[PDB]
Amino acid sequence: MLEAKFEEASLFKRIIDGFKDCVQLVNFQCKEDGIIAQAVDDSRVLLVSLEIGVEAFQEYRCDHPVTLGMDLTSLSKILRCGNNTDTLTLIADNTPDSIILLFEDTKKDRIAEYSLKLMDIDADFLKIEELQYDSTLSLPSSEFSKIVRDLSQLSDSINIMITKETIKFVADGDIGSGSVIIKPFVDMEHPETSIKLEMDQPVDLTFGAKYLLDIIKGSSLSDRVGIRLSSEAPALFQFDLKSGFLQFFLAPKF
Amino acid sequence: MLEAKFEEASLFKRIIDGFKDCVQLVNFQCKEDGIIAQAVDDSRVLLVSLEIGVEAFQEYRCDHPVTLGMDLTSLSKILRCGNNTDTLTLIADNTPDSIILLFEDTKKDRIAEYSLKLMDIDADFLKIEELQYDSTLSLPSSEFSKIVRDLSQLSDSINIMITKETIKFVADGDIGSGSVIIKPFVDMEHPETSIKLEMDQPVDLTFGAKYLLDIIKGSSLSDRVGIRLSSEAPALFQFDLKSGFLQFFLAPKFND
Amino acid sequence: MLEAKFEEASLFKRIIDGFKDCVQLVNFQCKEDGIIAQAVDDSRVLLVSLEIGVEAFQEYRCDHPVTLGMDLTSLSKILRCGNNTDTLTLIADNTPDSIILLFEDTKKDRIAEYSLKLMDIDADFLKIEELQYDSTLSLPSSEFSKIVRDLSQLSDSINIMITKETIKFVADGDIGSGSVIIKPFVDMEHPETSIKLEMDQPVDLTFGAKYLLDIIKGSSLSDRVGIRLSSEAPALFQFDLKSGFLQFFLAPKFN
Amino acid sequence: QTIMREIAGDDNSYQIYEVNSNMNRSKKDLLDILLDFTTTHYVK
Amino acid sequence: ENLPWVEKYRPETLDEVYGQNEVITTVRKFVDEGKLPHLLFYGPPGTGKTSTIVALAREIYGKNYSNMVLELNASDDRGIDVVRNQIKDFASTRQIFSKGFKLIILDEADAMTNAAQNALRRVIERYTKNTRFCVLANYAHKLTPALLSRCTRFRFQP
Amino acid sequence: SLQLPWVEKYRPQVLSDIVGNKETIDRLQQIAKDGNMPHMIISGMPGIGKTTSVHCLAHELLGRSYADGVLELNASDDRGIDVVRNQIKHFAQKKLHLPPGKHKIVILDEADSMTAGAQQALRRTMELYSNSTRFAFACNQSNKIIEPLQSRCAILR
Ligand SMILES: Nc1ncnc2c1ncn2[C@@H]1O[C@H](COP(=O)(O)OP(=O)(O)OP(O)(O)=S)[C@@H](O)[C@H]1O
Ligand SMILES: Nc1ncnc2c1ncn2[C@@H]1O[C@H](COP(=O)(O)OP(=O)(O)OP(O)(O)=S)[C@@H](O)[C@H]1O
Ligand SMILES: [Mg+2]
Ligand SMILES: [Mg+2]
Repeated sequence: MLEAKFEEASLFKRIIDGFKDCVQLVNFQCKEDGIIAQAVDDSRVLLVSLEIGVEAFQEYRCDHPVTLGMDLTSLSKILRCGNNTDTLTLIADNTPDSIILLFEDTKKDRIAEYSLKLMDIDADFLKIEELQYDSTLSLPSSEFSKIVRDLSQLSDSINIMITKETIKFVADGDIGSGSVIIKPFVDMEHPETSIKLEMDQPVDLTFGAKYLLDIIKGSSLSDRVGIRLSSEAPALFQFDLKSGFLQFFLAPKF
Repeated sequence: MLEAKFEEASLFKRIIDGFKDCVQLVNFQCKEDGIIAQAVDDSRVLLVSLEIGVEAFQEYRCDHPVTLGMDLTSLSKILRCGNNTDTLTLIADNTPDSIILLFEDTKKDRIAEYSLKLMDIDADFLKIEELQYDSTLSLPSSEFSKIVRDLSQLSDSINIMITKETIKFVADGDIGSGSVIIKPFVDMEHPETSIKLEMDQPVDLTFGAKYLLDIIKGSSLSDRVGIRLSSEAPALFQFDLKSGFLQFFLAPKFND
Repeated sequence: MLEAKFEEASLFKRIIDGFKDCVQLVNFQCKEDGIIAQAVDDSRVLLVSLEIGVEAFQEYRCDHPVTLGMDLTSLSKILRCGNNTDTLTLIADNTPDSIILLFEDTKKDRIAEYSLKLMDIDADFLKIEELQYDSTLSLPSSEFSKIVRDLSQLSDSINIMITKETIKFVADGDIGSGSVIIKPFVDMEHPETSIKLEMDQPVDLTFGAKYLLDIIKGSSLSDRVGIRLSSEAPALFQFDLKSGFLQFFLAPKFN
Repeated sequence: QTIMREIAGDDNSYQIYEVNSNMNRSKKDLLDILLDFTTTHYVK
Repeated sequence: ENLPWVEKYRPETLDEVYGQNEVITTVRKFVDEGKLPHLLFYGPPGTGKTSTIVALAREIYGKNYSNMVLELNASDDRGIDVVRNQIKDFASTRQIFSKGFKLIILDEADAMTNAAQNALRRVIERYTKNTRFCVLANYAHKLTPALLSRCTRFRFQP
Repeated sequence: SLQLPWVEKYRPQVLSDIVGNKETIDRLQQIAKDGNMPHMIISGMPGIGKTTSVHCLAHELLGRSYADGVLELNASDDRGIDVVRNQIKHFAQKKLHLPPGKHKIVILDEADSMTAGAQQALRRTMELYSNSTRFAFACNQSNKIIEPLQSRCAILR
């Protein structure tokens, strides 16, 4: 009933590990245009959204929408058995009680099959809480991962200020303080690294250090990350890996 | 206030490679002639003294003395993100409260600055009680590290014996014994691997495996290590540098 | 009272790495003809008996026979110190207490001498006799090791088929089955890659995969392995050497 | 042991894997060894 | 200043310890002779055992006092294993020192158990040459007699 | 410097100089002279000469092989279950050549402080390796040692 073959199992491993530490139980509703996964964290501060296109699959023949609820820890345990030159195929029947994760090798002498039961999570709806964002910026994800990890040591709360078209991170700690400011810089010899910025309204948002540490885990997906900040709407942290979409929503702590 | 400029960024990493495990917290005393630091371990066994000269500075100004303490773990945690192309730059203000290090490249405008708070211990001491030693010897650091690591599996005590015109390492343990003897030789084709020695008094003191392994792990700091041995006195382990040297005081073990 | 000098440092390291993972206690029995060591795994399934002739040493005195019983792990840790460009010298004495290993070199200044305390082991000496096993074939060690490694992941037991001059390894599992069939042949360009076979009666046996892996760990000593099996006698895997041999005695299962 | 001497008739004929408390009786340290001893034959 | 007088008026030397005279004279004889055996101060609280021994240790150990003594307490949140590790690490080290004879300041030994006291006396046996022990207690009936036989027993009176 | 105390300066180096318990001392002297040292648990009040007696017995039994034939386990060194399972077993498995009648010596002073599990693991390694090494216990209280150890030793009161 469902038969989608991944281009490479490493892509699936990375996209699963991107939000593995954030949430635990997710629902995979797969449609004609692709597969979408949405869930909410226990503390109701974090919202996770997934969207993988059909062009990243070698073969895709899903002919009806179906929701796939399945845990992430056992999924990680299953995908840990994959190899570098092994493709992953997802198999579901008309009455899905178990999902077959079949691994195919270039040589037909090695076939690996793994099956797991389905979980029934009460799936929600697309928030569509997204509203125009005051500031948009893009920068390579590694630098923000390092900056977030360094700033989380100083304090449990990190403030982001984009006033006067300057990207600055402030985290006032009990025993210390820090301030890193990055100006919009565009490089021509290395298009991979660039700092774009568009300013409409001043932004002053404070997030949690643990939440941002969970966010920065998915840095293995895309070279650069686009950040959308709004005064009222939750921040949009989108990873663009060119095969699928991964966006993270964080409610500001007031 | 303080401007410490490093032409090569790897120098600080290959210096703090020895510091990252030996002492938990160290303070840097910055003077007009360079940066010095002295630390004592928790068990007060090993004393580590660091000296940095002006030669390893592109530009330097330290007109007023600076008391700068920090954690080495966080120092290395900020340091490992430095690339081989960017240059280093240490900046401090009047009565510093947070050290900042700057990364700058030459062909692209890549600026990477990071803020690190300072650790206050209220403990600062410098001492040089005695200098002359009964034996003078030097050997490659890689060979010494290999010998120590291979002899560490047999026993926790290593006896570095200096008989006439030879070096002897003795380690007796439960599973067996080990004796590694090396003679001073001069390789004129490759002087880096040459071993030189002059002797005044016999040397028969022992050491500990863990601390001296901590000593040998810093072999990346200098391919040649200077060894100072003298009776009734702790040893000195010197690693050569273009602007200074990093030296260790490792205590002997009571034997009778 | 012992003085055996290997012509190269890597030979003894390789020959002790050949059977290090299966047994933990080895009983060297150095005598006048050469050094002989026998060892039995802790499960007493496979027996490792090693024989080395006098021609494998630069010099070898051994005026009186003596038995040396030591642990694999400590010996291996001692040899891991020695560089490959060295000449190991095995030194012992009458009524052995500790074995002395001397690491000489062309550069006499860099020389190392090590000592290892022996272990008190009660050897269960066995009479190894050349029995009339039904099958006898010799195949290159690399191909056998690759086949065993490939078939290990499919089943815990490996089955052999020796019938009508055909070599087949069988590994059947729930997920699937893996069979490799190769025929005997002689190659003039490379005789070391040729396949040899001499049967007397057909044999069908099954052995564990892990023990086969432990056997093929020693495939770094010879380019070809001699296999002599019987319908009732323990499997004999012989790794030929320049001046000796290393043979493994694998025991069959029940029924 | 006396029963083994009686039934076998020789000291070396029987083989007993005597399990004591001086080693570790953990699953991951002895499981495969005991299965191998109880599954295959003893070389003699 | 604004501090409790208990630590303000401690005797900086042996001369300001009043009341007890025989033990102080024995200490002065010991320092004049040079023999410093294992000592054991016990008695009612407040007699000045800790003050006497800290005065002794300071007037012997000058400036490297802060390094070459270590003040211990059996009742802290460490445990028998941790105190044993601390004693072995402080005794079997032979650090950068001008003069040897390492001193142990181990207070409140009345709460020490039999096994801990046996370990302490065994460490005393093994490291007598380099380290000297001056374990401090308050009641002599709560200590095993094997520990009493290895220290110069000095009773303290009110 | 320091003066040697008379408790250690005049410590008897032989079993003959030790006074008290004449029967046991004479039997220990006979055992040292002949050989075949038995397993015993020396029990009694502290300070009566048990550790000195067992040390003198080990001296007279071995001689020059004292250093490599005796493994002393006191309260200062760790004596946990891992110690009994590894180092005592290795010392028993050690191949040391002795004149006939003599055996390797394993002394566990203040054995009353031993944990129960370490004693439980100790009985099997002393029963199996009784042909090469012999154990010697010296504890203040004999009731702190479990019954299986007393069943394999001749308790000395
Ligand atoms: N003989 C003395 N002369 C002067 N001051 C004394 C004398 N004895 C005690 N003190 C003081 O009384 C206080 C008691 O301090 P400590 O000597 O530490 O008490 P202690 O006698 O060791 O008993 P404890 O309860 O075990 S701490 C300190 O302030 C001492 O300076
Ligand atoms: N009968 C004796 N003859 C001579 N010296 C003795 C005698 N009994 C004890 N000693 C000495 O008194 C001291 C006591 O030391 P140990 O023998 O260790 O005491 P112990 O009897 O083992 O009891 P401990 O050690 O408190 S558990 C040593 O110096 C002995 O030499
Ligand atoms: Mg006190
Ligand atoms: Mg005693």
